[PDB]
Amino acid sequence: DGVGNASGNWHCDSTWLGDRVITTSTRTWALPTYNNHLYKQISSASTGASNDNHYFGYSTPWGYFDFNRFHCHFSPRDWQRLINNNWGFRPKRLNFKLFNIQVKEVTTNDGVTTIANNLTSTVQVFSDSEYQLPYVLGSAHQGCLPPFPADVFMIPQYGYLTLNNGSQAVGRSSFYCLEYFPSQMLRTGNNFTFSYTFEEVPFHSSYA
Amino acid sequence: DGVGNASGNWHCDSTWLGDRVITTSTRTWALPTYNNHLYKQISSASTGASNDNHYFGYSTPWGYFDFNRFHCHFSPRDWQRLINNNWGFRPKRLNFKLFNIQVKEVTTNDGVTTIANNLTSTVQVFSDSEYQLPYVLGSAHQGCLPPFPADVFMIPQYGYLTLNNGSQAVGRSSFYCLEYFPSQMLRTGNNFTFSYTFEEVPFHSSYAHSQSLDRLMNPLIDQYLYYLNRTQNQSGSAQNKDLLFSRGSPAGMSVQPKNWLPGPCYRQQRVSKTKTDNNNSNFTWTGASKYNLNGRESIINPGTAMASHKDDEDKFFPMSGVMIFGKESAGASNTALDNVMITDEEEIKATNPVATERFGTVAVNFQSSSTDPATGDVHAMGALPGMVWQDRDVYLQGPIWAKIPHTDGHFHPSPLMGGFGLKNPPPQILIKNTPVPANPPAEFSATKFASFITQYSTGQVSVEIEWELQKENSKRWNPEVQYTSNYAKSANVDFTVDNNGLYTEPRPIGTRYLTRPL
Amino acid sequence: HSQSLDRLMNPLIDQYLYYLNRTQNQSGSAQNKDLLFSRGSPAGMSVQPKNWLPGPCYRQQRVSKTKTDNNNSNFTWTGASKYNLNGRESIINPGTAMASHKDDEDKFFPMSGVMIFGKESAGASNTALDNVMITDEEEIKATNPVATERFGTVAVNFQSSSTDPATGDVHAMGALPGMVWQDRDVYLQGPIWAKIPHTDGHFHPSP
Amino acid sequence: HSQSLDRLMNPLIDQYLYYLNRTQNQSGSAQNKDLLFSRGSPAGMSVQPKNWLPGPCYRQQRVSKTKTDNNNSNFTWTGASKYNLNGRESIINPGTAMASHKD
Amino acid sequence: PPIAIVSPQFQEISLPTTSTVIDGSQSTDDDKIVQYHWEELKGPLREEKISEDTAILKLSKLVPGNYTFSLTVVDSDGATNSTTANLTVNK
Amino acid sequence: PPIAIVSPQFQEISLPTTSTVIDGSQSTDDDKIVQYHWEELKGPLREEKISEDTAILKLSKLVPGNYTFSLTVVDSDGATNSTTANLTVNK
Repeated sequence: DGVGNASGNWHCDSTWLGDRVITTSTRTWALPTYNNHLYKQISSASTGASNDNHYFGYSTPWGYFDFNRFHCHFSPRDWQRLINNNWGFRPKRLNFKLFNIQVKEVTTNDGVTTIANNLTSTVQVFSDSEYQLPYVLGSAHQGCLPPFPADVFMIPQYGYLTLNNGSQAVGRSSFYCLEYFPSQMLRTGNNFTFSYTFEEVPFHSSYA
Repeated sequence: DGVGNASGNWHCDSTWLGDRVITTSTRTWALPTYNNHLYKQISSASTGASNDNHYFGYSTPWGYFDFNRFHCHFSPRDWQRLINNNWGFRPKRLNFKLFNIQVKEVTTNDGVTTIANNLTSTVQVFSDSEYQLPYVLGSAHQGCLPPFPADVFMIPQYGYLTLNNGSQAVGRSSFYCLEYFPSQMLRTGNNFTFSYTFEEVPFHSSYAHSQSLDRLMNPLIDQYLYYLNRTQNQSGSAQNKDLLFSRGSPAGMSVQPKNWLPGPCYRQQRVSKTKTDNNNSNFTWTGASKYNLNGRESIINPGTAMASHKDDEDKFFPMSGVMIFGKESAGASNTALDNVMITDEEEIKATNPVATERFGTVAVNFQSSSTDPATGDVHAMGALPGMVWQDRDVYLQGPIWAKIPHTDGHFHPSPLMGGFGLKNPPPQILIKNTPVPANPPAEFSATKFASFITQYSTGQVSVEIEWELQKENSKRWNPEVQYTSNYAKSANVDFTVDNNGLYTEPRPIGTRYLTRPL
Repeated sequence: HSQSLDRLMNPLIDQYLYYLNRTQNQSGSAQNKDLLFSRGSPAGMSVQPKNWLPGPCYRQQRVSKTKTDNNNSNFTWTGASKYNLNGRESIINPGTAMASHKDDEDKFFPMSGVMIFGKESAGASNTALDNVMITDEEEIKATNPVATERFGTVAVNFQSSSTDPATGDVHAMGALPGMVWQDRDVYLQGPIWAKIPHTDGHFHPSP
Repeated sequence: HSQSLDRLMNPLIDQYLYYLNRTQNQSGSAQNKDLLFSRGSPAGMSVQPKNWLPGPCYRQQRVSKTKTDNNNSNFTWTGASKYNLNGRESIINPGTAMASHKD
Repeated sequence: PPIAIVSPQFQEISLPTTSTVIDGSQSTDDDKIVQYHWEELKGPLREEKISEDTAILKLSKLVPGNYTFSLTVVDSDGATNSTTANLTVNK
Repeated sequence: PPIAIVSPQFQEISLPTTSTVIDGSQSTDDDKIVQYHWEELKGPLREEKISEDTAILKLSKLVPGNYTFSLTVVDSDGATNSTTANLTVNK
């Protein structure tokens, strides 16, 4: 509850219980302004790519968090501690938290950037917990949490591809406006939290 | 409860329950300083306009919110989801919220604007919930919530017109000082909320009659009422006048005794969209339909609810009888035919007449042996007993409500631009930056202030209208005609953004796609 | 109604409202235009301020039951009242509720403004005058107009010293505020009900 | 009413509905019929799409109180508004609710 | 002054159809205009003049030639402005 | 084909009253008819022709003689049928 109060603490534990391991990881992020706040479409007709490399899609100003690599959670010692005495592992539940938001604003007055702290500006966060959107995650992209915890990372830009007849747009090509979802306005004192429980996915066979 | 806390969240849902749909919409606004905080009067004597274009009024520094278009609430999918399976809709209640106010203040020091965040400055908001003010809303102006949710919009300026003897001011001309109302001072941590419940306005008929009005009979059985078929017996030589009646009709349907009448009419001008089949004059204002009110003429535009043209006459449109929405790349002066959207109105051809066509022919004289039965041609027709009609279609762009003016009498108060005629409409929410002055001099001065701090506000605003739907109860066999997207390899997806982020609505969408029998 | 609509006043007392009786003083030579108002009326009943109005009108054609006083054309469909709906014409038939004829004009009937019931020995094609039953509608002469008659005369121009006050002739009249009328009579043969069509608006839904 | 019926709009903002402004393009020679629509209006108020209509009308005769600007006939009953009821004519008097004269 | 403007100054009417309108109703002012006054400069005779003291003309029975009318407006208080119109009537 | 039928073919108009109607609106088809087209074969000049491209005529100023008009209808798709009318106009 800001402004002169932290809205969360730095947790980066990795606790090893008997039959379960809890791997917390906390990173510092930085979200820029993409497209200057525009839903610019993206296709292949501008560049003129190959016949198998045609696409059609949209490019939002939204940005996503993709903690979808294993080193975003396991240090190399914790990975070694896992793979040497375990015939398997699967996740039970996750717990996502987003705190200590600082909204700076930059003035490039006469070639000199003077970054000024803004206090009344907000930050919209929503978790698409009903899967109405294209699920870009799992396509093995960059922009994850970094491996090493003392790294500031930059959030990706959420674009999505839909159906095309080449670089055209068939009448099944869906457009997703992302302010047509209930987001959560976050000032410099608020925080975004939610929780999630995985399915009963089988154990990954970590044996030969 | 600021300053380091948001005073509200972004809600932009659209939930579809059984018999009701709740369409929340939240936009980001920006309110400048109008007139530099002055109640400057406005009249026509400065410009020197025409005799029908004289006005007199006032122009406040207040600004209003006008969520009075349908796309401020319905996404094009939600509009499609509504108009395809609904015989009607009306609003129940709205819920207005105004949060996350940020009052910036700009310093143009040596040609360089340095926008600085101000924290102690306030913002006055009041909702005129007792209707003491002129109700500018429903006059189909700009400055609404934008269609696409990711658009920052700029709030209009509240001006109002009163009575005039030209560009003069009669002694009935009211002046409204708007700080003489209790506003609400809002810092950067407060929020304005109020709620409103609509009247029991009738459902907007979102269907098209699948039967004509002059085709409401059994096509097999003939009637038991007779009529005059023939006033001249053909005995192969000359006139006889034997007055032959005969029963009917199964087939001579145009002469039968009907039971009802088509609606009122007031003819517009038949104008082709093809330029080669129009008169070479100008035209408009020469051959337009217009009315004298206090000795000044005004085009009807769009007039009473009438159909646009006959069967397969898509090139014609009434001169002022159609909604003409502008596209982008359309200026506010002398735009061509391509950059506008003339709303074709043809689903009400059953009950309503055609606006470019006469509403029948009355007789003039008395027929006898001496004089032939001359008939006159009807053009305008007030409401007879037994007329049925159907009101003008609404659109995704067009207005939602209007205010029924508080007169002593009014006939069928539906607004001529379409929508819900409300006696007590949603109240005007007026907003204004509190004037923060610059440094006063050391000696006391009587003159008010010639110097304020230039500032403006920004923030978010949520409007949440709950609608009441009328689910269809049809026993039609064959499929309906419903609003579909064009399934083709297209260059750009309709009702979406472009290569550089311009939300372009490609076509006006009505609401009359379903078929109820008459 | 046992009283007319333009006869709703006390035949003895005169009113307190005045009106314009005369726009030309008779000084036995020429025009003067002195604008003489005078009170009334106990006797000049046609010029008084009434309070209500007769009903809507839409003229049919005056057709005699006697064949010798009809035009030698055909007529119908040439001089009939009809309406354009989706670009196809249809006779009104029987139209709005109006009276059939004036006082002691039983030979005339509106061309399509009366119920015409068939007798027996009446075919379904080109029957003569004897085998039908034209329903005379005359009990509503008080409130309603006559279907073969104009519903008054409006003025066209502006009267001045230059131009004479020309008046135009009204034939069709939509409902003004303050009109009263009375609906069409029912018959032992005629229909009982009808369905009001499910439209968005309808004015006085009597069939 | 302290507002007119054809003056029920915000005098500052222009509408979003278009209309036909011009059926003849001025290319300085002759007729073209290009059907020019344009938005409005903040100022061309007489041509905008209004929403309501003025009341019913039934014209009386314009008669001056000054005797020198009246026709030299009589007038009344010659050029008056009157109605046929059962075949006898009667002056409307005072007719429907209308204003007496212009500004 | 009282500034007046006529509909076009220049019209083109095709024969046999002779029925036109000169619309001197876009003439402006800073106040009301009391009356609009039409006159005539050129042209042959035998025309049905209708309402020269009004706003919108209703011209009929036009000989192919050169007509030239003139609109004159009057402010309160009185101020005149005469702007003319030409009627290039051709077959 | 497009079959057309005129009101009578044969009329009898008595002088001085010259104002008649030829009703070519009972002309049938299996589809709609796009337009009705009137023409003229016989007769002297100086008549006020009103709306030759319409359905119901409004004929005026008829010299006693022999007029002969002709109705022509056009189906979609195009098919013509010319049926004529005679105007036996007598005093």
